[PDB]
Amino acid sequence: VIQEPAMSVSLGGTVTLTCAFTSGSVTSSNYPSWFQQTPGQPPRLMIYKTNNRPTGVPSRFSGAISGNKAALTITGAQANDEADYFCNLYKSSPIALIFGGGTHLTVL
Amino acid sequence: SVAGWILGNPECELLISRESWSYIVEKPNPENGTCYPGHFADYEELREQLSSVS
Amino acid sequence: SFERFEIFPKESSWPNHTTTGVSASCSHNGESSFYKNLLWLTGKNGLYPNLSKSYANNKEKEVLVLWGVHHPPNIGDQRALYHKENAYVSVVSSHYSRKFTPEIAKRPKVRDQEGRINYYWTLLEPGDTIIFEANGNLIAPRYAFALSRGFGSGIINSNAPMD
Amino acid sequence: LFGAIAGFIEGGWTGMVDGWYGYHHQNEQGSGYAADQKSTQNAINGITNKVNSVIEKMNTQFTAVGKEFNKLERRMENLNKKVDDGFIDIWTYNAELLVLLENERTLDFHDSNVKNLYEKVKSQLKNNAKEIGNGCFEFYHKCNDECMESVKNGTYDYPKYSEESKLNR
Amino acid sequence: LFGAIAGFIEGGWTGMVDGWYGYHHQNEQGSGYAADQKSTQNAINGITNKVNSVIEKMNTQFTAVGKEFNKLERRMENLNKKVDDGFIDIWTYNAELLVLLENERTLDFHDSNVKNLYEKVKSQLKNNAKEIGNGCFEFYHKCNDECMESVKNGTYDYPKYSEESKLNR
Amino acid sequence: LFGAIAGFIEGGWTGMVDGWYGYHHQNEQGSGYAADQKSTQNAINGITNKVNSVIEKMNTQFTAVGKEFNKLERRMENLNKKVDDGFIDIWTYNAELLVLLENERTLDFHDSNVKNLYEKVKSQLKNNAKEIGNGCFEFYHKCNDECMESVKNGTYDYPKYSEESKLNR
Amino acid sequence: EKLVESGGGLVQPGGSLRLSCVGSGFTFSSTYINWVRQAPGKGLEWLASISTSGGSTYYADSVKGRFTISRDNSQNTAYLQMNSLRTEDTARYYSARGRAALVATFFTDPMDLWGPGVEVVVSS
Amino acid sequence: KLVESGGGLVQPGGSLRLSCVGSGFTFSSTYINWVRQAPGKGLEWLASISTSGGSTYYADSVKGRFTISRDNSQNTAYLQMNSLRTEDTARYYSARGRAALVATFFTDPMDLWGPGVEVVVSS
Amino acid sequence: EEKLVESGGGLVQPGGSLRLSCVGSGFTFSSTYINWVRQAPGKGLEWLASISTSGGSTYYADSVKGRFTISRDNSQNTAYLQMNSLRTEDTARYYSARGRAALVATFFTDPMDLWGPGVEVVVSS
Repeated sequence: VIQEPAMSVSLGGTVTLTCAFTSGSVTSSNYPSWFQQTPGQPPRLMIYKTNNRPTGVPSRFSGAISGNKAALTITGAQANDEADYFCNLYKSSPIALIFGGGTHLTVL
Repeated sequence: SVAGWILGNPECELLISRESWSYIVEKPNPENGTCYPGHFADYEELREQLSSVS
Repeated sequence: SFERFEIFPKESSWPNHTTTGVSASCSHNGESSFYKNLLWLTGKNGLYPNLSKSYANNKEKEVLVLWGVHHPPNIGDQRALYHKENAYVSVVSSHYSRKFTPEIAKRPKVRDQEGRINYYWTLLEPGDTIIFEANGNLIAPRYAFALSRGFGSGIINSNAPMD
Repeated sequence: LFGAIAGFIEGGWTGMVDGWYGYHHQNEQGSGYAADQKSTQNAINGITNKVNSVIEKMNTQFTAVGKEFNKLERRMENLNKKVDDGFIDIWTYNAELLVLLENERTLDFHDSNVKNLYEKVKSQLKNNAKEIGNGCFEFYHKCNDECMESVKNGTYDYPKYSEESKLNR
Repeated sequence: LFGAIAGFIEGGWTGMVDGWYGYHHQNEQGSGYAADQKSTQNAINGITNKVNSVIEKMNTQFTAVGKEFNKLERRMENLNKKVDDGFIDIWTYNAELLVLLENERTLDFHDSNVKNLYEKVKSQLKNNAKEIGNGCFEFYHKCNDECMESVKNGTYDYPKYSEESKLNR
Repeated sequence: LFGAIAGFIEGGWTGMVDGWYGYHHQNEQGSGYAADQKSTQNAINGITNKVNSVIEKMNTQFTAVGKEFNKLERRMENLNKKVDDGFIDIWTYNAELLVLLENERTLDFHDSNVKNLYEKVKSQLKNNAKEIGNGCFEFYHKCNDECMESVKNGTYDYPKYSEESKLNR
Repeated sequence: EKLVESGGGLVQPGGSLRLSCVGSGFTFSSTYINWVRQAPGKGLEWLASISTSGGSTYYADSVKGRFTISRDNSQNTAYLQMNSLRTEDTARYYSARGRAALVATFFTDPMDLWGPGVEVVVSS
Repeated sequence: KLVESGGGLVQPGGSLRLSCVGSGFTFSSTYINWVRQAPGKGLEWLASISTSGGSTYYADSVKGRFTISRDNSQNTAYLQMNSLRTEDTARYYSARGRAALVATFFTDPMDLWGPGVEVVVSS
Repeated sequence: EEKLVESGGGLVQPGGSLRLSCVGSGFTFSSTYINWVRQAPGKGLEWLASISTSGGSTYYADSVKGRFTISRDNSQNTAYLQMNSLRTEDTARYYSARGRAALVATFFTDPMDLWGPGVEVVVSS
């Protein structure tokens, strides 16, 4: 599972993070879940099942499948959105849950 | 009230005598009951037994 | 709501009766005492005057009034306590009327006592009165309780911790 | 009742760890287990509604069951005992029978869901696939991951693969 | 439960206003909506019987619920309140759950009726008709109003049109 | 509900006196009736469990229903009558509705069993037997008693009679 | 709702260590329990999971054969038994509950409730 | 029974509103139909309304000019007549549909009829 | 204490008639099939007739078809076997057997678990 190492967005802008497999396609059957972590606080669940927002999550966090790759979109990024974002993918052939590398978002 | 009707209250005699009834219609907090103050022994039993008469 | 109030003040009321009735059965610490809500009346100066004491309910709530009638074991105790040998207790109200006559009988010793005291209670509606008339064998009320019933409940018989 | 859970699909799949019902596919690109999210979610919603209907339908007011009577009041002791025993008997019988019957109903619901899924996939693949029993369907045409996802979604293109299937039939 | 009302027949027919279940046909002589009298009448009889069983099975005797007790008799009032509240709770729970389960069973009954009618028409037209999905059959032969009426009634003549269907298939 | 007992099978058999469900075969060696022991035994076990669930779930404690009240205790007698009448009404309604609903469910269960037996036999003999409609299959090959017993048991050998059926199909 | 992790500390290479995870505020016998570690400077790594009754246990290939996951529903605690520890196991170990529905619990339940974590150091 | 009212003499091009009131039966469990009969001609079905009033049907002759409504609280069904012509002079009846307890359909037989209301369109 | 008792047998002339009664106690008689079996003095058993629980279904062997009629009286807990046109070959001991009936189903093939002591019928001049 490959994520972009780091990307940056401006205040009030829109950024789209990406999660993808090394040798396959990301579908809704992989149940992508996104997590936000500020070192060294515990990870916080952001988006699960590609479109579900837990209570307390700001409405600006949205997800979708953008092809063979999972995508998390932040519309109107604020200063508190500067953190590390991880993607959990579910693989069924070995029955495992795989975390992504992690992407550092820099709000400018 | 049932007490006033069954005791024969002077100010509650306009009621037409009836031979039988199925139930009793009564007002909440009736005005004319026992004109002379006192205690009515076994009142609720009397109201229960007088509810329906053949 | 609950309110323990003195229906008959001990000092003010009972000027012709002794209010120091005390029994060894109701023992606090090592000394002999009595109920905290009842008053034992014994004749003063060798005679027991007739008493007629009344209370009016102005608390806008029901008042629980408790009292008792003393039954000496032998005629000697009754004569030595109330002076008469045929005493009478009368308690009257707009919805409660009862007359008590002392019963002189010998009963098995319970708590080192042969005579018994029968305890009675009544509920006074707002704007009601109660009259106590007796010439002996009266355990007069001292503190009454003003209460308002709230729904229905019960008594749990248990020894569990309370938290 | 519908002959699917223990009928022509003999056993369950311990490898599908993400849904009540689903698919097992095998092609050149690989094999794996996947679950039909729509059917599983509908079943979950239905069962949640059933359980909440059974649970939250019981609204009880404040009351005390205990009552005290003296030795000179035995008809009231026995009347209270009769009331309590009758209520306990009614509630026990109703609860037992209710759970017993809705267990059947839930199992039949799952059986119907599996059977309907099987019928849907049969309808999509009219004669481009051969039935082998065991809930499985062998393809007369090469089938890739895109086509498997089309069958799972419900957008299988029958006219696209009709000629190859007819040749291989 | 049978995959017909919300299964392969997605929507109902607003223009078929003479029954619950029925047919829609289209030939050269014209098109129209008709209802199956037998299935609709049986469904009506069954649902009427069910409603009457629910309603008229409640036989109640003459009784008065109200009861008055004085201040010195509260164990009496509390027992009466317990009896009344328990009866109310039992009846509320039973009525609500009965209505829910009976609604489910009625919907399943209608689904089964539609599915059985479709299966009957399928069994009549063995291979003289093509299934398009949506519950609809395309004939391999010319089907005039008499033939449509025979299909509706249950007196379809397979051997009469077998040769023409084979030629056109 | 499944269209088997009164659907494509119009009536039952009086000559099959050994079970609830079964087969009737006709070949050169003769004809006769038989019963499917597996399905009949499963149905018997299920119905016995249902009847015992209805019966044994009612556990009653020792009680006396009669009470005596003097003429000055009338509210008492009215409360006792209310309790008894309410319990009788609840039990009558529950018993009647319960019997009606299980009477529906048992017949539905038998329908499902017969339809599942038909579907199992249908799956085994694929294009090796045509469907004559009312519950029978016409073999395209010579079927001896051993082959019939294989069909009933569940171990039919389609490849063995595939070619002979193809030549006659 | 709270998950608190215990255990951990300095362990010699090749030793053993048991990590606890006590949950409060929710029914512990109605959700999956997951173990995730984060190395000092690297990303998260899923390690193991356990079913509600403990019947089903899943492990990653990195720690298969060395780690054993257990559960004690009566005591509201879940355990991670670490064996044959190497210096590459030095990480902060979190415990994550799966958002489970009332009627069904699955291995793919989202990890919504986490814990503060415990630091495990494997060094000589 | 059913009783209709609200007719009389109306100039051509005028407006009229008929009203039928049902008693002795539940008015919300049956269909309501309106027919008219010319002095020397036969019956002519005009409009029908469902039990809840959601479904409404008309004949081609009066479609676009007549509107049929319901008021179940007042146990009354209405027939509003717009752009009346001389050809609309007839006796207007109200007919209820025999409905089953479990199902009501547009093809329910018309078993109950009102006395009728005479409508005259003339100058 | 389940048991069956047979009665009504004896010595009859050829061409005569005889009626046998099978009374059962200890079990519900209206819930089991009732069968009749005879055994000749020195030969094997021979199934004769059977009757359903309600008496609606009746079965007979080929040898006694048309001459033997089996009835049932559930109120009196008895089952009957009327034999007519008796012959010398009918000299045998007649048993009554009931079928082991399940709570939910009764069938003609229910095993004959409870038998009676039997009665003796002799046909001679």
